[PDB]
Amino acid sequence: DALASVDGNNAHVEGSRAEDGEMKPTVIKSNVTQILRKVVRVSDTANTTA
Amino acid sequence: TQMVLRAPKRTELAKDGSYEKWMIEMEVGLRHRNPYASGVLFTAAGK
Amino acid sequence: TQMVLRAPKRTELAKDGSYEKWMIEMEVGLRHRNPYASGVLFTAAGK
Repeated sequence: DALASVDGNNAHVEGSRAEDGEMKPTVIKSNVTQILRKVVRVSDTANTTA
Repeated sequence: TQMVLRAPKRTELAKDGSYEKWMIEMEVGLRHRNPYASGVLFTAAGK
Repeated sequence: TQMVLRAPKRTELAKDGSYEKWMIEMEVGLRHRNPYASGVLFTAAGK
């Protein structure tokens, strides 16, 4: 979210209405994941020796 | 000595497929002490 | 009656990658004594 271009002129009289003010909603930003894998093989016959 | 390296073991089976096939693996070797201790005797026909 | 040979069983087969395959099997057969005992009435259309 952000602000609506703030200004330095906020000087109101002593007692008045609201003028409905002003607001700004949020913004959504999405991302997708990624899948990366590594594979390997080994023969179990390499254990008898040292 | 009946040298043994890997005892019979199985891999990761049961991927809910065409499994239920088993196997028996064995890694074995032979060794002799002091070759000039035992003896072999062949069969002879002529000369 | 109902003859059963292999009860419903859950099993996982040989996994490959990230499949994680599963399946259920059931071996069943149906019986009927005195074939001429029970009865069947099919339908038909009039006009």
